[PDB]
Amino acid sequence: GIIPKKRQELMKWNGWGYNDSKFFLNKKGQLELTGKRYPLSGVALPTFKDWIQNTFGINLDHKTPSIVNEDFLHELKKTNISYSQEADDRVFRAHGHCLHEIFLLREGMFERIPDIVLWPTCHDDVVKIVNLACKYNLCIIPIGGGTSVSYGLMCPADETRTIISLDTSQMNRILWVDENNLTAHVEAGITGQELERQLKESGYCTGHEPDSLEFSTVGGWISTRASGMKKNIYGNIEDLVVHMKVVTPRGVIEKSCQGPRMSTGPDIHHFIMGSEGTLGVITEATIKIRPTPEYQKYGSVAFPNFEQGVACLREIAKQRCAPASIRLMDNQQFQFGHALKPQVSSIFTSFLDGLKKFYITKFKGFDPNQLSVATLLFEGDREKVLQHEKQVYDIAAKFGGLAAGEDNGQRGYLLTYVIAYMRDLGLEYYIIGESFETSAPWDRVVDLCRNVKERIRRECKEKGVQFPPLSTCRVTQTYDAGACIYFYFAFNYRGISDPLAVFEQTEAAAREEILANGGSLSHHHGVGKLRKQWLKESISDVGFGMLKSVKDYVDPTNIFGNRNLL
Amino acid sequence: GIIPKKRQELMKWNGWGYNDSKFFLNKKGQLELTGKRYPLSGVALPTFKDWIQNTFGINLTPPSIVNEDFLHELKKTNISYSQEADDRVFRAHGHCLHEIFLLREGMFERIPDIVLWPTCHDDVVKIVNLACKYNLCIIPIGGGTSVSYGLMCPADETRTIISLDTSQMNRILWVDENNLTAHVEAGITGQELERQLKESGYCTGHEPDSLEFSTVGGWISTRASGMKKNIYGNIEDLVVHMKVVTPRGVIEKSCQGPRMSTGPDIHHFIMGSEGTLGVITEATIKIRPTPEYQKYGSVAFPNFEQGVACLREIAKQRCAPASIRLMDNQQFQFGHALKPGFDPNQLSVATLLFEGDREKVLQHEKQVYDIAAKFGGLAAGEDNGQRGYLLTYVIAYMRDLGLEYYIIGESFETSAPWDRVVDLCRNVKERIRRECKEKGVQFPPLSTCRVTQTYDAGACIYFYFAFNYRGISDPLAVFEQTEAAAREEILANGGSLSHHHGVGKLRKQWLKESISDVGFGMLKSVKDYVDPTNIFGNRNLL
Ligand SMILES: Cc1cc2nc3c(=O)[nH]c(=O)nc-3n(C[C@H](O)[C@H](O)[C@H](O)COP(=O)(O)OP(=O)(O)OC[C@H]3O[C@@H](n4cnc5c(N)ncnc54)[C@H](O)[C@@H]3O)c2cc1C
Ligand SMILES: Cc1cc2nc3c(=O)[nH]c(=O)nc-3n(C[C@H](O)[C@H](O)[C@H](O)COP(=O)(O)OP(=O)(O)OC[C@H]3O[C@@H](n4cnc5c(N)ncnc54)[C@H](O)[C@@H]3O)c2cc1C
Ligand SMILES: C[C@@H](CC(=O)NCc1ccc2[nH]c(=O)[nH]c2c1)c1ccccc1F
Ligand SMILES: C[C@@H](CC(=O)NCc1ccc2[nH]c(=O)[nH]c2c1)c1ccccc1F
Repeated sequence: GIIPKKRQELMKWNGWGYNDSKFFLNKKGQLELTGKRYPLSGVALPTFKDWIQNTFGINLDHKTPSIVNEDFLHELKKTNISYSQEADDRVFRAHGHCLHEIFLLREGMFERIPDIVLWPTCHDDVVKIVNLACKYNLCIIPIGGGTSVSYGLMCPADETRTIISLDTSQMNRILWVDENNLTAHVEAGITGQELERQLKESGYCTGHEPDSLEFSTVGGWISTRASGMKKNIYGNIEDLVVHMKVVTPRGVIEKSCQGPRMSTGPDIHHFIMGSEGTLGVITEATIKIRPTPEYQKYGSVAFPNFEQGVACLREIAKQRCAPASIRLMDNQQFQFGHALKPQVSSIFTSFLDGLKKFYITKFKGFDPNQLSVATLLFEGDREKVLQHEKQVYDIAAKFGGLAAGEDNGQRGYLLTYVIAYMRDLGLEYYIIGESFETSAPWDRVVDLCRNVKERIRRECKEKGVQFPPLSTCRVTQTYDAGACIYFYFAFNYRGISDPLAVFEQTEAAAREEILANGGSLSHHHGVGKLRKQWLKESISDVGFGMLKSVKDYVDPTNIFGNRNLL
Repeated sequence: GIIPKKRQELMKWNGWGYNDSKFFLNKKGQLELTGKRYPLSGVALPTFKDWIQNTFGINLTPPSIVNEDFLHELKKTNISYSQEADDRVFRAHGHCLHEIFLLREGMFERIPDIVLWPTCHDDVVKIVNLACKYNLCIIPIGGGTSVSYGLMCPADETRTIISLDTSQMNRILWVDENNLTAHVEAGITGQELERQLKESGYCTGHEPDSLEFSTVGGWISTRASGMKKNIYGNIEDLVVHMKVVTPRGVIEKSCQGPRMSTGPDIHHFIMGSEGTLGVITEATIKIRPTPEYQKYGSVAFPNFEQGVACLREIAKQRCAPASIRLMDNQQFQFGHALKPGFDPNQLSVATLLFEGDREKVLQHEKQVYDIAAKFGGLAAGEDNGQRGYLLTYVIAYMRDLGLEYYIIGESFETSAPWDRVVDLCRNVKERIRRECKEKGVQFPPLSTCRVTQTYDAGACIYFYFAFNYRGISDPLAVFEQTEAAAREEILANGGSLSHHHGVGKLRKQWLKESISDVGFGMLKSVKDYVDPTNIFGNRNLL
């Protein structure tokens, strides 16, 4: 679970995830995932090829130096801090996981990359590096897991200083577990996977489960205001983090006491949370923990349509009895999920006809090209969980909801960690895309989803895309005041002059549409360098200027020079 | 429900609360509260005189300095204002003991020069532009309930001080039943906000003990906590949007998404800012349907320690009801005295308030008493539960009672991790006794605590300290000293500087240790950007 220093040894140098895990055609011409990492790994998906071909109209056969100061260098040796000027170590840490970046990793090259990589192993190391960076006028860009989807890691082209990629992966210990107060103090480089694993050996968990938890780190979560799948029980990162230590050019930031709630002026933890590497390195953090849940239970519910589903989720929110996780997928995602089942279709009956017949006895009177499905996960004490399950199934019944089986439920949940591997699959077959998200008030969700989807159609048609894009959404989180809506956008770029440009423009147009329908700039992805142009409008000129005042104070010479946010 | 401009029409000029409400000796020589405003108004308290006796051993104006070019321009706005002494003196203080003395017995070194009463966001915008133009100081005031010297005019401040009174800026602007939010002007009081919302079937459930007078804007500025925070949250959970007038301009996010990732959260730059940055003029607050049913409860424990463990367990299982409070023996005996085997001197008591749907309430109630039985806890009745919660809003009236019989005191609070709670309570208590004997207090002071909020990582501990000062040379200086010492003992035993009261000017000397030098400095950089000429010059925090 520890990220090794030469990452490409275990991880794909040119896309998401582990080397051992990729989609391939098996000996029977069926898509399948290699390796044994996931429960879907090594499982034939016989209907997946057909769903891809139907959805995108492709056949699926035809395919696609280090400038550094010597005095600094000499001083860095005294430290014993491990470092590297190797091109592959630098290029690996020159990007996150936005589409354009993955393309420059593949057929091309980055304009700017880190000049050198350092691997601090403790808070004190980080202090020395930041001291050295003051002394030699270095730029620093921290990296944890490298999972940013906001251009949060890209080196600005015109940065002339020596860029240090300050890799926190080796700074990864649980320093203490306080069982009395239910907190764990950890180093910021620990990955979510490794954090839960170790805590579990003591009987504990954080329950903070973002989809990137295999590689995303405690310090990255804090930096980007990360959200996890089980936020309803455990909180998002701002509810979970109770203390932190941050190294800035101006000094260390750390509160004295760990009183559970304070009134001592504006809460400085929130100046840092969401700071996106522009202020310093978060080195250690104290995070709330919980007894590992005794029992988990999956479920799923089908509704006549998306609108009915949304209203049910709204009512669940209203009664404040959301489960650990509830997600409502639109019809396309329901069909996609059907397209991963193991039943082998006759080549003479369409996708849609097997679907209709499959759900004819099961979902009566439901239109199969209109229906939507909520997946559900419950956890806690068995007796509590089962009580709560009945409560939730009884509310959903009032919106036309029909219980669709724990199997759909469990399936949706496992699939979450494998979806990110589909980009690479898509890329080999001229299919590009990206996920994006917003949060919106309850009263805007249905119109927002509908208009955002239709904006994507219109803009793809107008730019020359030959087939109507995949354009699907789901509701991933509920709150009192609204919801997180999460979208996928994908298309075949065959015929297109400049496919990245077209993706670019269409993703911007979507964001315009989102905001115009009362949605937020971001729910959890952050701003990075992707959404800077809307920031001022979203937080106000004065709010923007207050962010700048904190930045100019703690980092006056702009050492933490990723240029995210401002 | 609206506070009148001449507040002394309705509220005591020299102390807490309403003119119609004061404790007195009734026709049978029993203490009782005047008026009909509270459920204990007009209810005789036969045993409270005995308690006071056993416990304390007693038997029972400067001119308005203001520029005329400013004043000439104020008249064009039609914003209501006063330079009258009694309007300025009412707004020169909140509710710390030394303030209550200068108010009664003498005078404040400095008071506001003019009181303005804006009615809306645009009025406030004009006030702030006028203050930029004529170089004035603004100290916002809402309910005047600060117990941190957050309202005190600094003595050496020689600019005209405007008391910017928000009480006429007090309507609900809209209630969004789809999103369950309520967008309000920031001067609305808690009582008036809950009254209006209840006509629609809704509540915020935010219930500070000061709710009759304290305001949405005050709450946000002080990071206020309320009695049913377990269900509804504290103010930082409740607020979804705000509009703020600073000298640099208006702070306002441009969308009501429930949760964002758009950098460091700017609401938290203003929440807790204590009137040092601008005026909070409007706020959106989460609302909920009014709960259907409420029930009180109480549990007796063999000692305080068992009590604390039980509440730790209840927190651990995340099954706290609306309110749960644990009282030490001395507060348990105080309650017993105020009605209309197990060791007597050690036995402690938790009061409970459950609310929501009737059948859910009863299941919850069973779960809680079950958890409690494991720590020796015995159900001790609902009447008990109720009396404690009724008392909540009368205790503030006991100050002015006490001051008639040479008894002075104050309450104070901290938050602390679970495993510091028991020792912090014992040590803080003992530290007060020690300080009181060393300073010449005839009788051992009243020194009680209770645990008032529980959380994942710990609890809120609320203390009362009171003593008879008959015979003491400088009894305010002794109290001041003994308060300061109990805060040192709090900080030394793992406690925070403040759970909810805040910092103002009373706890300023400890802030830098608490938040670190770089933290402090971050706050100063925000202040200097937003308010470069320090128009918001109350000098709280920094
Ligand atoms: C497949 C996939 C799934 C995802 N799922 C989710 C999800 O469910 N929820 C969610 O919120 N996000 C998700 N993300 C986005 C991303 O994982 C988060 O933003 C995450 O919090 C970043 O973690 P990281 O450790 O990879 O940070 P990195 O990507 O390494 O860095 C992100 C930012 O923080 C800075 N930074 C990193 N570490 C530190 C530190 N210690 N101190 C200061 N600054 C630092 C960097 O400079 C950069 O600006 C996902 C991304 C991918 C690619
Ligand atoms: C009897 C009693 C009981 C109390 N109970 C509680 C309790 O249960 N929980 C709790 O948290 N606190 C409590 N307090 C403390 C106090 O009531 C709170 O801090 C409250 O939030 C202050 O509200 P207010 O409207 O009275 O503010 P004020 O006392 O008017 O002002 C407090 C500070 O806020 C500033 N301010 C006021 N309004 C604005 C505005 N619109 N914009 C900018 N700044 C502004 C002022 O300058 C001052 O610095 C209590 C106080 C008393 C006397
Ligand atoms: C899964 C997405 C590509 C993508 O957006 N990857 C990054 C990613 C994956 C899963 C996530 N879950 C998130 O909350 N943010 C995420 C970000 C995708 C893959 C192939 C085609 C289209 C497409 F949108
Ligand atoms: C009740 C207090 C006086 C006091 O502290 N009033 C202010 C106050 C009242 C109730 C509160 N509830 C709070 O949470 N903070 C509070 C602050 C008191 C009165 C007489 C003698 C002693 C004494 F401590």
